[PDB]
Amino acid sequence: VQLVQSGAEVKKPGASVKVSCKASGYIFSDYNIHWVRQAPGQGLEWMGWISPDSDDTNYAQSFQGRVTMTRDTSITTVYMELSSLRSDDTAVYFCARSVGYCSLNSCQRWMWFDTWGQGALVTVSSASTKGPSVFPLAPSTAALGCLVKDYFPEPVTVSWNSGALTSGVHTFPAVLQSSGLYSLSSVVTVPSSSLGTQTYICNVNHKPSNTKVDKKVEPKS
Amino acid sequence: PVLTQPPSASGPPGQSVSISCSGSRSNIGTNFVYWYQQLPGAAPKLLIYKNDQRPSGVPERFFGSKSGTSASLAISGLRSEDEVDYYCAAWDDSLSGHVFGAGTKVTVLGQPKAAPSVTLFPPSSEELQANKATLVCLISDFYPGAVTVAWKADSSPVKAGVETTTPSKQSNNKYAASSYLSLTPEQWKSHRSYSCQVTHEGSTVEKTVAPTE
Amino acid sequence: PVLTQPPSASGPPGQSVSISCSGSRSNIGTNFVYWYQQLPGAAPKLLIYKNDQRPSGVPERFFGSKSGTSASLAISGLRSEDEVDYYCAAWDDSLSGHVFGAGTKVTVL
Repeated sequence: VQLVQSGAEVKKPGASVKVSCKASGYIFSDYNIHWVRQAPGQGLEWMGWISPDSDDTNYAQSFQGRVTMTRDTSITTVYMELSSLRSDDTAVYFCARSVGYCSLNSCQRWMWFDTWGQGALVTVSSASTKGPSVFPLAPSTAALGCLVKDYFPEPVTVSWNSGALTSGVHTFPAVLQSSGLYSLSSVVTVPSSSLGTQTYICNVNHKPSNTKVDKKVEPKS
Repeated sequence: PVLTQPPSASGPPGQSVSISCSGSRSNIGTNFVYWYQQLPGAAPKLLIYKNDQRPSGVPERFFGSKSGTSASLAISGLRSEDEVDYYCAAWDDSLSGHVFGAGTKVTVLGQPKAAPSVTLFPPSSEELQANKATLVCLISDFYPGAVTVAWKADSSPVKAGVETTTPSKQSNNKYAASSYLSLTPEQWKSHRSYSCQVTHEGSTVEKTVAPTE
Repeated sequence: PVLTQPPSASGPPGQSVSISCSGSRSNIGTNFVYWYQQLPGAAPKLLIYKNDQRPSGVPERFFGSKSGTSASLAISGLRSEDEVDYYCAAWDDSLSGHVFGAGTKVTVL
């Protein structure tokens, strides 16, 4: 059993997102598939089951027209069409593998969720993939580093000395800004005898914008 | 109704602990209770099904059972190399769907405190060139975490959208945290002394860095 | 108090070059020096203000700086579409008016 898929791309509120996981190694005519999301700091919620045999899928009480389910037998993969994403949708998406089969409303107490693997992530977003316009950060043993801003979405990778330095490189967690931006911080430790003599640069790569910014930090004048 | 579950748990290693999941009349007993466990940065996995049959793939180490209102998941001993939240799930006839519990943290049981070190990073002239000014200070080499970082201009605190990031776990047995603050260049040069302080539950240090060099 | 500005600038493309706009006593340093531009037969625009901030709508090529009495304008790269007529502008407290030099004409070598 496997559930290998691709990561979900960030979508604006009032739009549509698609999450689908590959099914192989078994026939897709007996297992009803479930969709569920991992809400942070609390429990999980359910909306309905998907049956690939007959047109008998139902809906939950709190999810009437939020989700629309379409089936396919040639590729044996369920397809996603979400509508009107909101701020409570900030969760990762996992396709729940359920054993057995059940249609009526007194046979679902016997089954259990079987397989979880390589889930995707769909969350609503006001801020959108923007090109970074980052500037070098002046330094203050001694410490120095560069900060990333005006970028979307998470995460980004900061490498020092063209990847030849890996000691002390920790990715500090970002914060949920009011304008929707983030800030990943990476710092390195140098002796105080060398602060403005040796050239230090950091490389930040941005995936959806295909931009590479090489900035050199300098002391404040 | 919504299934509720202990937020966390305190159990020393080498001795058995259990997790309780209080429910209702139509959710527990008349319906089977399933226990989900998920690794950090990975996919979840079922621990016990139908409260008496163990899944294949795990040795005879855990135990789960139900007794009336609450269902008990006996954890015979605890290893410090694996700390995994446990989820509580059941089924209700009135709700006609799956409802899930809050989840419980498990922790081992004390170490002495460390000496925190804080640094301040004023922006360069390039950041001020775009008619903006932001300030960042970082705290590291402190154990344990649960720290709060606030800015201070040595005369009066400023609250222009002060934020503090959550502490994170590093690979060298230490915690780290950072704080961010963005202002205007006019108010940036109004004060010639900026600093941020940390609360290490008994230790407080001030990093006085002038915005000159 | 008259601003001294060269009439022609010999700026070769491909490498950086700096020009100097010097004035007189109590003319530069007591007040900031402003950089402006205008197309031949079109309305003038703003290039650099206060020698500290780069305005929006202008590419980040001209570097605004001032060191002592002489005002230095630094550039990074030359293009055929950026051959606009630069000018030197300053405020004088002993004149109560803006001071303008001769104006620089840039020709591609």
